[PDB]
Amino acid sequence: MPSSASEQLLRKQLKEIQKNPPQGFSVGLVDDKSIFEWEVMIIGPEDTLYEGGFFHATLSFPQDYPLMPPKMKFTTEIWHPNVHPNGEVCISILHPPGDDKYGYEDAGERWLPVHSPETILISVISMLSSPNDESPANIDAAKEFRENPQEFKKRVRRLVRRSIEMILEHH
Amino acid sequence: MQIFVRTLTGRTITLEVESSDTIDNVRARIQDREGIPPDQQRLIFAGRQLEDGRTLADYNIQRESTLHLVLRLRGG
Amino acid sequence: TIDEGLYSRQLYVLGHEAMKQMSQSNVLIIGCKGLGVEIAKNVCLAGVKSVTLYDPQPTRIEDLSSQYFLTEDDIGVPRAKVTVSKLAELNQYVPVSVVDELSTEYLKNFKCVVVTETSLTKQLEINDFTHKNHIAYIAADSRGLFGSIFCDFGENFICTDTDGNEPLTGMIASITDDGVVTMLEETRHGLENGDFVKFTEVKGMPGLNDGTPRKVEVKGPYTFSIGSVKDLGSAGYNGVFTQVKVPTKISFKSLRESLKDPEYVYPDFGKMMRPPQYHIAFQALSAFADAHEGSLPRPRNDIDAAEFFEFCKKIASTLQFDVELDEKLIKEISYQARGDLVAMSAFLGGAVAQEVLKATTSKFYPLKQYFYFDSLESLPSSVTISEETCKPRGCRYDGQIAVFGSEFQEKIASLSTFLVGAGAIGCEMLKNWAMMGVATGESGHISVTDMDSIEKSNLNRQFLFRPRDVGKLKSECASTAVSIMNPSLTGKITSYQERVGPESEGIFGDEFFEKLSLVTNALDNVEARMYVDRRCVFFEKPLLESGTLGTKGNTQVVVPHLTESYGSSQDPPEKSFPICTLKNFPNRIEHTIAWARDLFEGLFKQPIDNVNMYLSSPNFLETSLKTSSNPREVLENIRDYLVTEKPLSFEECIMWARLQFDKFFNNNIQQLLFNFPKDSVTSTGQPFWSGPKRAPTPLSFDIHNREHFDFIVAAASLYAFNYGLKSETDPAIYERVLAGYNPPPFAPKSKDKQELKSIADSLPPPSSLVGFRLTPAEFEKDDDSNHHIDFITAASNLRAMNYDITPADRFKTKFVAGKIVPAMCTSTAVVSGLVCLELVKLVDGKKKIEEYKNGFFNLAIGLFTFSDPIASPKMKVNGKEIDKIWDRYNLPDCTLQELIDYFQKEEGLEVTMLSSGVSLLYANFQPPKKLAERLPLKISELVEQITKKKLEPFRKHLVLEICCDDANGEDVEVPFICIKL
Repeated sequence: MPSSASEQLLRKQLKEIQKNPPQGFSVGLVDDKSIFEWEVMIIGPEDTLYEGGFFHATLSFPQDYPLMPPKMKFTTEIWHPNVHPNGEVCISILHPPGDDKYGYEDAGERWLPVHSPETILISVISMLSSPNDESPANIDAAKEFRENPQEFKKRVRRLVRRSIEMILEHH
Repeated sequence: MQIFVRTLTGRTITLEVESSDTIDNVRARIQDREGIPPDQQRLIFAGRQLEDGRTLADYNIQRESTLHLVLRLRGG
Repeated sequence: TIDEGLYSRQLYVLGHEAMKQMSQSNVLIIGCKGLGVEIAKNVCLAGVKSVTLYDPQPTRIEDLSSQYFLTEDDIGVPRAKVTVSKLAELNQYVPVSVVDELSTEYLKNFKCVVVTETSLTKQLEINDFTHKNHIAYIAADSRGLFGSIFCDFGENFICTDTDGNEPLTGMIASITDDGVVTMLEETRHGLENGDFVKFTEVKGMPGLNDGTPRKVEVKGPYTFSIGSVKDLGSAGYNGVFTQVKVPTKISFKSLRESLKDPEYVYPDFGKMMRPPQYHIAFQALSAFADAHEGSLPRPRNDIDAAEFFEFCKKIASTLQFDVELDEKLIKEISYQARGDLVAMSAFLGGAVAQEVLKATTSKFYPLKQYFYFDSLESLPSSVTISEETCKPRGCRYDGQIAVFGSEFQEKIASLSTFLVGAGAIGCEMLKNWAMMGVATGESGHISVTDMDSIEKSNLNRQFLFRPRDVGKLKSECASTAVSIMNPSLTGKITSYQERVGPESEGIFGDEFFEKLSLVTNALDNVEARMYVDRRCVFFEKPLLESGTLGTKGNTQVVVPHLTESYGSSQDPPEKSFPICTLKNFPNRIEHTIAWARDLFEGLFKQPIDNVNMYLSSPNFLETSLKTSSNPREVLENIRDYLVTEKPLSFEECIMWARLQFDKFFNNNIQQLLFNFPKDSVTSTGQPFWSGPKRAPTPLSFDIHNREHFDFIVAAASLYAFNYGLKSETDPAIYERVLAGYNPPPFAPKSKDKQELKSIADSLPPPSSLVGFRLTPAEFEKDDDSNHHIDFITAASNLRAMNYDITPADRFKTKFVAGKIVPAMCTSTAVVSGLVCLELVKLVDGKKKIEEYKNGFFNLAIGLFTFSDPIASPKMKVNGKEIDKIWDRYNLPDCTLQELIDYFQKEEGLEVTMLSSGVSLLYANFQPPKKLAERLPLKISELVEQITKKKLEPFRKHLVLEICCDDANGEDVEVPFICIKL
């Protein structure tokens, strides 16, 4: 049995990202068993609330990729309005296609088959820098960021520390 | 000139197109007013499926020509 | 009271009102040969008031070329009398009858008249009366590889729905008093001239919000006019238009006056010049028949062809038809005049059957008016086609032999086919094969596989199945059914009940595929189609693919070393929604339905499985503490469902359900509002609850409210189903328990090592509850008595009431929640026809790609279109051409190192990356630490290691794919590799 278009595209994209890796994140497979399950380690962007932090995530690609977007889940504990408590990232570029219903959000702003995994990750970086309050996944985080951003600042920094102590786990 | 792109649903799209315009150009415009990517569009004219890299002229698509925007279906 | 259990999938195509009209419409069908019976079959399954057959002519053997309801024992019997009993069994809500004589006054009993196998002269008689009394008229005939359909619904036929599409809609920006409407920033209205639109929420002139539709006048892509509205308001804005589907007058010409100037429906713009030729030829067939006592020109008879050719000249002159007659093309009709192909009948019959429904429902746009069709590319060329070979014989395949010849029949007979799917398309396909005489020969065979069983819903478009066959396997019943249609297939068909996929490669393996002539799909999902495609690419076998959706359908053919494969292209994916939208911010009913489904699973399934796994698995607790997304919810599920919230009476389930109401439609909404007050504002000035967001409102329980009570019963009944408690319908009991319910006061809330999950200790041990299991609710749309759809609908609409969304009845909810695909017999018959018209091209072994044809159609609008398959991508390497799709490398089970060294100079390409399936075997960017480890391993060993699975014994090959760069820097995609073990 030959390979689908999905498998071929992931190879070429895995090769390209793991050729000239854009700084800020590292990309690899959870297991060579499957190229449809990437793990991603993200450095907390400079100057942002998360700087110094080290966040691990998982890009799960669907069988019919790139018709559908991948799902990104933070495994590292994180506190963000656009990140569900279970870890799932919720941003526009990862929303399924497309237009409809009443004519608010267009098809060109969500997922497109052309968006490389690199394009996604870059979008999730900027998400950490500047939260989008039009799509909150964590209600509690969405409030604290608005009504007392100095206790939100505090809680993030606590989770930034706990991420470093988990790097020490490699022992 | 002017062409027509009728969908399998019955919707008719009219387009002011140059005889020099590429099929890629046309596919891009149809995405911008229906919301399906080019690689999922299937355009047909006079019994042949339009391929990228060519132009309307390569298929002799003159004025009042009608293209059919079709798709494959999954039911059985 | 229309049987929703039966007509479900069809209702989602036609609608209830259309079907009411149908059940009040009588249909007369003239002629019960190949074409007639197909039309009748579909109309019967569709569900009209009654079907009347007229065909007193006795059954001849050559009729069996496509009349699948006629057997050889029925020879000499009037066809209509034989057919009626078979057709009656199709639909218990449709009576079928026969008439021995017709009269013009008798036609008044019918809403639509179908005419097959009738002369032009008698057609004119019939149509003159029906057109005069405004009775729908459809004439259709199948002649070899040529087909014709004529429709006439009267001079004053009204169409209430021209395409079945949902009413268009868009948000308004502004409306001048002069009447020029403008959409929001960069939004197309998609309207067209003549369309009618109403308005709502238009601020500036509330008069347009009346509902009065206005004629649209398109001015541009973003604007359109409706007329001067200077009467009220100087300027409007921030409104919403909505298309009003207006009844459309369709003025049909009679058959008499339209014979001179016929309006054409072109099924192929590539053959634009052909319909006029056929318009004369089909009349010449009638003129010829009158001049030979009803007999058509004999097969490939040159004499009759020339005589036929002269009739065309006379008719062309008399009608003052100024067209230059194509002699080659015209004589081909004579040569194939006595041709009766099942594929052609299945194609035309489906199309015609749809048209009958149009005439009776005023829904969908009819054919206006002449539909001339040919599949002439289907004609063989690898065999002799002459007067001798096409000579009739005493066998049933005469109607087919009359076109393809006797030696071509041998090729069809010796075919070894694989049919994937015994559903709607599967049934029609097996029927066609039976008629064609596929696999009837000694070396021929049919393998059909389908793991699904027959359901009541299926009987509406799967005609090989009957009401009593419900519960049985589709593959077995489909086989037994066609054995009756063609006993030659007795012992020639093997039925499997296997899901086609990786799991079943042991059964559908190397030996299975190698003896196949071709594969045919009849699938209902894309994943399976892709899989079969790739297997067919490996074994270099042809693949016939087809699919449907309501009145839409398509056909694709995959030819080895010629065309691209099914996987070479993709189609738009199924619509889905993100959790963030669903959990708190719904704005469609589809959002609340999806939410309601997760709620159904969350209450009556997911916690139940955790309980049952806790009691059945020995190390479940600490295993879930280690390897679960959310160990917390698992434990809280065990506790709540085994001891805390466990009911002891059904009245406690009512108490429970009353509590769930507050939890999901009240308290949670209060909590959401406390986090995002109704007057909240995001950091851009805009109010939070605006646009796609809709400010919700808590719900105060009210037993006298319809939807509130519907939820309690559904929820409580389902909760009882988990613990095996008996439900109660008597509303008196609910009133009692609910009256004595005091809602606990709820208020919106504002070194760890906080593992407070020592509550697993508060759980009784599995040893304390040996042999105790809870019953999880497995979502089943098609059972209307299990409270599943009831719950979804109630919960969905309660949440719809929260967020000010228009609720939906269980019918729409059942469609969405169930992910039901609209489908009816008509489109399924049509695709089955086109597929078989392509199959005969594969049998002929046609090497020209332009001979093949991919089909696409919509019966709702009489749209047919075809196209040449795309050729497989080529790539000349080192000299001659290689096929990127079909060609392969055949190598030994060597080592990874010497495999890379094989492409070193044998091809001149560095293997930058190597994979097997979804598994990455090697990549040049991988660390040298495991490169040196995995380089000296055999592929067979290397694969078994990475996949953590040992190669199965039946596996004799192994497929690898590689990315390759030429000595230059850039990549070059290359054919795949087949490793022999």
